Amino acid sequence: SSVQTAATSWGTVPSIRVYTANNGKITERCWDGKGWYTGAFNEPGDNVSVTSWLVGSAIHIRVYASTGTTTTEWCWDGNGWTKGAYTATN
Ligand SMILES: OC[C@@]1(O)OC[C@@H](O)[C@@H](O)[C@@H]1O
Ligand SMILES: OC[C@@]1(O)OC[C@@H](O)[C@@H](O)[C@@H]1O
Repeated sequence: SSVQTAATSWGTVPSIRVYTANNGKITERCWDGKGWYTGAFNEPGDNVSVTSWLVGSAIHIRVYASTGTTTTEWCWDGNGWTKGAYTATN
């Protein structure tokens, strides 16, 4: 019933991203040190997890969005959210 969240952060400022699954939709709130704002991520799902890593100064984010038994990976690599190659054990 309650919304479900996932969070990641990078750097020392820091940057933070919080993903919320609410009524089948996952949205994103962002912090880079100057206030919270709404990010570009919008994808369907009831459950969400996230991980991220830096390559130098560039952030890479992977969001795992689940509905039923299907998990979709979404990828941020600097230029829009793209569907990743992740598949389950099937
Ligand atoms: O600067 C904000 C932004 O580009 O940061 C990287 C990702 O979190 C995006 O969804 C988000 O819109
Ligand atoms: O560049 C995207 C990608 O190759 O990044 C590593 C993994 O997240 C993969 O599933 C994904 O397709």
